[PDB]
Amino acid sequence: RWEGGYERTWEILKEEHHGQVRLGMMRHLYVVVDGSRTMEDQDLKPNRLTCTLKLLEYFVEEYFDQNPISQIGIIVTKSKRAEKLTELSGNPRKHITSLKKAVDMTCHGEPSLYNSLSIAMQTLKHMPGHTSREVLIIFSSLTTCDPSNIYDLIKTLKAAKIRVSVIGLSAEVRVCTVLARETGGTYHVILDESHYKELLTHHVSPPPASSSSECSLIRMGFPQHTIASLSDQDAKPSFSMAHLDGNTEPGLTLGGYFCPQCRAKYCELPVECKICGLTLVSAPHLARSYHHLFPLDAFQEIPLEEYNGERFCYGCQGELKDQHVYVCAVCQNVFCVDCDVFVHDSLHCCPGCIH
Amino acid sequence: SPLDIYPKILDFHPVTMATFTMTLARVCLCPMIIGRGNDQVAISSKFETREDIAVIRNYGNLLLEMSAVVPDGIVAFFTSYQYMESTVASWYEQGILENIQRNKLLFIETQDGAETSVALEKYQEACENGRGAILLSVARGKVSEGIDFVHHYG
Amino acid sequence: KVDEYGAKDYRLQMPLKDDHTSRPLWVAPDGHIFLEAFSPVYKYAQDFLVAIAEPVCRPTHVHEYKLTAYSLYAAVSVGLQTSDITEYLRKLSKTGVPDGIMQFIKLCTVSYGKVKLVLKHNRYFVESCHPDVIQHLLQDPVIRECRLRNSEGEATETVSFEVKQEMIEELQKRCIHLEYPLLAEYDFRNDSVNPDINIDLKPTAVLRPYQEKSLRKMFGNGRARSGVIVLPCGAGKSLVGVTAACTVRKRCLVLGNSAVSVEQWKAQFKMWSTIDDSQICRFTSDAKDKPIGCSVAISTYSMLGHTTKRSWEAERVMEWLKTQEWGLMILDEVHTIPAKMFRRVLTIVQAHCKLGLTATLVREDDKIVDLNFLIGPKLYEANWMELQNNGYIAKVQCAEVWCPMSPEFYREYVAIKTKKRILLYTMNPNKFRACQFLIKFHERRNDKIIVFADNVFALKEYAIRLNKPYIYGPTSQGERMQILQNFKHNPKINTIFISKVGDTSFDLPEANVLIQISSHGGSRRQEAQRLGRVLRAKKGMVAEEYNAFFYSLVSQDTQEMAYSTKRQRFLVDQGYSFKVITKLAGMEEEDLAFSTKEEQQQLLQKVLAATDLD
Amino acid sequence: DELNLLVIVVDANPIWWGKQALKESQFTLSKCIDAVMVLGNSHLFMNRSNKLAVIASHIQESRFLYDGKYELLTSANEVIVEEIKDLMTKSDIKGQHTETLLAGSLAKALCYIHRMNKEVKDNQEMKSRILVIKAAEDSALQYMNFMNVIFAAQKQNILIDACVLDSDSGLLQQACDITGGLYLKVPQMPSLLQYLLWVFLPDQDQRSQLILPPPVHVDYRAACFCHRNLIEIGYVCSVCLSIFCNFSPICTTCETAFKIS
Ligand SMILES: [Zn+2]
Ligand SMILES: [Zn+2]
Ligand SMILES: [Zn+2]
Ligand SMILES: [Zn+2]
Repeated sequence: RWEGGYERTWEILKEEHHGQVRLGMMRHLYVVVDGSRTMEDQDLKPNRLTCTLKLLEYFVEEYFDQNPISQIGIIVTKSKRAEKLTELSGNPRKHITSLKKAVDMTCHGEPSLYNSLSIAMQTLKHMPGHTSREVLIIFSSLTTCDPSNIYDLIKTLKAAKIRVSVIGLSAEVRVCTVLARETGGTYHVILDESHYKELLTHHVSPPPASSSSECSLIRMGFPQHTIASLSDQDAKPSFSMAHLDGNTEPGLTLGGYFCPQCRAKYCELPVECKICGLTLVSAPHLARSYHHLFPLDAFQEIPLEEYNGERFCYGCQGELKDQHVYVCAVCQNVFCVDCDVFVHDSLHCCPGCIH
Repeated sequence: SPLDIYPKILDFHPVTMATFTMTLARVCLCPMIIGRGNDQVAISSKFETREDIAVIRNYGNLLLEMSAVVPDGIVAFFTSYQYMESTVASWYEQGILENIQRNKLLFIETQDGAETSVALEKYQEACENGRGAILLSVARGKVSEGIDFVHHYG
Repeated sequence: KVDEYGAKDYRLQMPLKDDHTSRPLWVAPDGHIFLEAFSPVYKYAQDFLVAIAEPVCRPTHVHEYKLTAYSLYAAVSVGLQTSDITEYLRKLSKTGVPDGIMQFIKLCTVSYGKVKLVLKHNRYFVESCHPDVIQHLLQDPVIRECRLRNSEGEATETVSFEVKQEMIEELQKRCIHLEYPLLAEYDFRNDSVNPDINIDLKPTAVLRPYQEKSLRKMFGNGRARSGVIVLPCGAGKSLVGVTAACTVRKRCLVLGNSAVSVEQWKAQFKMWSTIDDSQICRFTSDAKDKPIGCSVAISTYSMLGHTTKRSWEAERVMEWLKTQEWGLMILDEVHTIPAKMFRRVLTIVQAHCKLGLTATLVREDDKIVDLNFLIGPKLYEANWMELQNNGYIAKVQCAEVWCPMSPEFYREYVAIKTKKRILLYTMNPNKFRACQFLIKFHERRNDKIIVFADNVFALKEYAIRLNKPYIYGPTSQGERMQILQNFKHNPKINTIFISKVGDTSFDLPEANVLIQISSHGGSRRQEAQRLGRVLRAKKGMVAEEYNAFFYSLVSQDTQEMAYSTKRQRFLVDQGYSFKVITKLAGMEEEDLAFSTKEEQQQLLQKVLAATDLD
Repeated sequence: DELNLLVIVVDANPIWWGKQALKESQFTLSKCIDAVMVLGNSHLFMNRSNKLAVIASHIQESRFLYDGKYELLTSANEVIVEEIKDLMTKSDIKGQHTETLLAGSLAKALCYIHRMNKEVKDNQEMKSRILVIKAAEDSALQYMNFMNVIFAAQKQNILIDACVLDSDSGLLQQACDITGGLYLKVPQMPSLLQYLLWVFLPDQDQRSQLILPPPVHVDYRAACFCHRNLIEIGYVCSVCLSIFCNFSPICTTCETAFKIS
């Protein structure tokens, strides 16, 4: 009955560090990726699968950058089955290649969290107690099929002291919430792609060590890059043990890295020696996680008008024109917003404190 | 909601009649009204319009989307048992109900409380076992009387 | 004033004001108005210009509308006065409004709403509150002949007078010459002579915003007013007609081109209207129903325009119709009305409100100005690109595929200067191979293929060679319906050849691939209408900007090029673009007909066998 | 769009140059400053898009340095000449600290690079490299901060080139190895400028086609904390990552007893 009259004339009118606590020095991380029909949804452009795997590659990059002594295993739960997409190792290149291959996969079926968790538990059953057992699960669909009781698996994980953290995509799941809370992990929910990146970056950082965490004196070796010269009579080219693992013919390299314990030859580091089990590392790899030992505390924020001092940043000599000034606790220097952000995020050290 | 009807019904004068408004630091409730279907069909539950197949299909589509989106706990209250049974039969004939069952498991109460109690127990166990469970009851059935929901149930 | 470059120097008469960005309108004194779609005030200006101006061009950015006396009268019938419109123009015109444009509006607005025509007791009365103009109209000898007089020859005497029904149309042309257009106002609620009809709107009916807006424009002040509405094919035009009929609820008459359209309308009313089926009758030559109790009638122009002797029952139906007073009448494909026989139907039928619905209005015979008085001003015409963006209609992907002529064909093409030359370029073997490749491509793509070919012989030859169903002149109705239903459902059949009959003689099942081979010769309205009818919105490809595919096979260097360019004029005016494609990738890999030269030579023999007689 | 920034860090230890002046050798600090200024002038000379950032690393603190001659180059040089004389005239040794504040200057350089990169137009890409010249002895305590600087630079993918004059520093060797930068000791200090031009001036992409001296082998031995002696295989703490040659039941650094049955 709206047909009586209609006019728009009036519309035409003029107008987060914890305390000094022990963390996960040794990490055995397994990533669980759902492969159900819900992964084809376009919640994150273009779809969940592509954005999720790109963020996974970035996460692996950052995780290996900050945790040289960690390990990564990739599991995809598809069609109510669990498939170990990538073997547990420390190579970023293999993980990136596997993720790129999995980018063009097919998402079908339903997730089977029980089977994936069972596979992870079996894999991490034989790991040493001092090494931390961490599991990350990406849950797209809100429902899963389990051939057996999952609470028994929860008890098994609790007895094995395995930490599991889940980042759901649509909404919170009570069973996953209980699992994460009991295993000591953290449960989160994706708000957007930026929040996804934030959660992944937060999970890159080592988790605090619980009271049950062991403290054992592990022995490690640090070989040099033994390079042989063909002019020398002592130049023995030999195929890399890791390169023997592959189908392509291994490269006969003149020198490389030899195990100090059993003279095992490897072209890639830091990798634990396969023969004697010794972990062959390098000094920068150990020092790569030192910043976690001494986190950089947040500086005091005082606006420029309230700060009666130098108008030049101590970090970049830039004239302080920003509305906020960040002053250190120790040396009480002057840093602009950009320098303060970079120091806290990446540098983790104050220039005056060094001075 | 009406503070004055009860003194009239019970024929007495309560000394104090105060309603305690709820203050939330976090908005835990999202009451929404959806009277327009996917095809913009006017949604109603009048007995004249209860037999409309279009409203049945709109309800089926809404239920399917809710199961595909909302978490495991789903409860749907109809107006009468006979209308609910007719709608369920229509959905089964339409074939939408199969997709709804694929998304989340389906549970429907009946007249007998004993079998209804077993159905409710199965629904709660499915909700606690991570598999989506959907309950279909009537506003005057036993569910609205003495059945309470935990956060993951409601 | 004209510059040496051909542009008319309007700088002197258009004093610019500094409100450039805020004001989005340019008002040229020629009557053309330009609007920028990127302006933040586009929507308000668009709505304002729709009522007051007739659209000319609606491309992506800069839209051009035109001002006509008919547009001004339509705006007045909406209920907008001169002052508000002028103020809004000034608030939107970048420069000063020319006085001649202002004077033109002043002249038109005052003369509007003066003369009123009322049909009561099968008598037409011309009335006005100003007898001075009425007395002045008595002077016209044409009016004197048109004005009803006594049987003795004496003319009859708020004062009105009866008018001869058979002289109405000639009077209407005289009103423009008298500069006093008729006012087609209907007592939507005040009618008492014609009883209502128990017909309502079923809840399944939904009115899209543009549909409701057009209906509200039609129903000025709550009163139904005769007019013309342009709706793209597949925009629920039949739904709009059913909605208007339900709204008026008075005696409703609908006219269609063929009985197929009649059946479509009957199904629509059964689909949306609440009227009883017993009150619905079709005045068709095959399916006959008694006019008694027929609350809503659906008929065809030929049945009413059958000047030759009809059936005795048809005589009774015509007598009942003449006796019956029609509050509302509905006309489809208004572009067909300017024909004399169909125009006579308007005189035959006594109806109060007459609304015409169609997809196009560009008659190649330019017989549309007189049509403004046959029915009324164009009430509304939706933006096709806007409905594309809104997702109401499929976004058509249009291509012009150039097929070089075979030199032997081309030599004969130059040889013939007569009408026989059509068969030369309409039967290009290279065009045949291109069509075969496209058909294979879309069948592998699993799409519905509709091949439009005006020439009967060419269509039959193509269909027989490709072993596909063909539709032509006779097209026995049972076989036609059988083939259509096979096409809709049977996956084995997805390529249908349809001759000229596919425009309006029957409904076209929804498809996605439309290939046009043969042209009428420049029927820019007919082929555009048929294209719009063929392609409709398809689910699944909604997100993509190209969900509908249309291809026109044009013989290069032929007179077909000029015809294609003239034809696509209207579609370009509608913002539709046509990309020219010469080289078809994948043809060389595929094996197609007429691969060898003598095959094309044999086809040339076959075509030349069809001489000028055929 | 190639915005190439060439960061120059100078070992401005007064002790080493004072001793060299006492030696009355062919090379002096003035020659080093002139060579640095010439290198920066050539860097800005190669392309307008190229930018220069020069910071002087003195023991007291780190100073941001920046007639037939180019006017802008003349102004920049006179600015730099003003800065170095200003520092040297006020260069007062007050304390027993001798190691150069190497890490702090690098941190300031990284912060400046980050600031400029934020100011870089998004239509252009900013390749950044840092050149450091080593004259005096290396610093011991700055090891943790030096490693942090290396990690941050590798995260931001900034090449770091170290130039040795007299004293070799394995820390600089490892820094150039990790960062991919070029490390070399110049024996003829007066010829030093050419080594900057022949090696350090060309960009890494240019260096690819060019034939370059082979990289020096770099070692990564580890010293056990209880005696700071290099070893092959050692026992690493699982808590504070301390290295112990002899098996211990209790860690000395994090004060944690090892729970071994
Ligand atoms: Zn070994
Ligand atoms: Zn700064
Ligand atoms: Zn500080
Ligand atoms: Zn320790």
